[PDB]
Amino acid sequence: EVQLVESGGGLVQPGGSLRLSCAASGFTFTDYTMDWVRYAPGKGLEWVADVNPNSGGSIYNQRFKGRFTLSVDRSKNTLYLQMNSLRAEDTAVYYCARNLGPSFYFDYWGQGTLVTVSSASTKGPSVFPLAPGTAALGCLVKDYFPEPVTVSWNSGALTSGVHTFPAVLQSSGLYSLSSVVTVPSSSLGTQTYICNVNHKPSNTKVDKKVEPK
Amino acid sequence: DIQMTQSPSSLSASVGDRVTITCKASQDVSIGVAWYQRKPGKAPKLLIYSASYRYTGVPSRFSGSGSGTDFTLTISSLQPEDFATYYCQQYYIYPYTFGQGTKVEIKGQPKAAPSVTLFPPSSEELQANKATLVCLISDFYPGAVTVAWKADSSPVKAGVETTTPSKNKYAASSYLSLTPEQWKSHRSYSCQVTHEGSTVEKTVAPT
Repeated sequence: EVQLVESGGGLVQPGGSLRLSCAASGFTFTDYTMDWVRYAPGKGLEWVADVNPNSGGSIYNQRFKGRFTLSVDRSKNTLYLQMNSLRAEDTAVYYCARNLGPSFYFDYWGQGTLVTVSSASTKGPSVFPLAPGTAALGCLVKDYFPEPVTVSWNSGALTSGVHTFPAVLQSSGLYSLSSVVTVPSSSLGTQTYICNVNHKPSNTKVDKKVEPK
Repeated sequence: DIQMTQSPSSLSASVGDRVTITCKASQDVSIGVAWYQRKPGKAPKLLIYSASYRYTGVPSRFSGSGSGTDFTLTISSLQPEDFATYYCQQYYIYPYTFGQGTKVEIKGQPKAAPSVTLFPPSSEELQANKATLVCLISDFYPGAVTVAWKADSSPVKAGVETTTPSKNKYAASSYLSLTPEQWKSHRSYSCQVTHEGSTVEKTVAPT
């Protein structure tokens, strides 16, 4: 019933600005204070700011005062976070959230949106086949930025035996990942295996047929 | 300003166990403490508020206690869907600070060797005047592993890598970039993966 749908994440360079949206539904929007909370691997959770849409007042965490701005659009039941003067350290997944009433703990949460702040340029991936009882074959998804990519097999028809490994940041500031599917050795002559790599940040999809050696 | 310190940082546990996580506040925050469960890539999920009240729909095996500075989350009998990271949060006073999290990890098989899979450069990458060795690692336990790379039997590089749980086992990978002449001219290359008293080394050769 209560839903918070966020949008607006992406890559932005240091000093840039970005605005995030939280579309709310299933409750009287103005009856509750709302919040932003960010998450980063190895940095845990940080409350960012709240807005009382009844008083029109908002309050910011010390690190973000003077550079982040909340606002609301009642007609659309939508909450915004405007981020200015972003630094690399602001890289994080941003969530919108709601207070039950007067206390600042959070019952409903948005799905989250990744904001990456980096001076590094968007780069689409290089996709290489990893040529193969059962056989393991894969694709190497190499030298891309920023996260995420998604990998499917045979247009998403093949899900069993698939294992996509987490992306690994090289010291070149680029990411690489691999996805392996384990299939019957007997399949290798008759069945076609195509990995489907989607890199939304560069608006690039790459499909690569994996052939025996 | 108010610090929230959880402990342990992580723990390994098995289905059916009693888990007890600790949160200490740097000052008096009264009864104003919430607990959340966070799964990877997922929103935090509210469990406990007011230090000891179960939120709607939260299984009874979850319970909190404490007042002032000392708080406890307790899971009476750990269920399969309960491995996650649990965060305490004070909402007593601004800025509503969170604890750093406590990872609750599947115990698995702590003395198992790492499973290692090693793919050589493809002819496609070699033709793009480049080449990559791909070492994939699947472990029945949460701990970090060490990865060392070898050209023939000489070390190339070596680092410690943390694994992460997967959509179950824990996964990691490591990559070694080479010139095509490097790959063609050596008898072989090797990825060697060590966890505690176990090492697994996989070797590939230009063929």
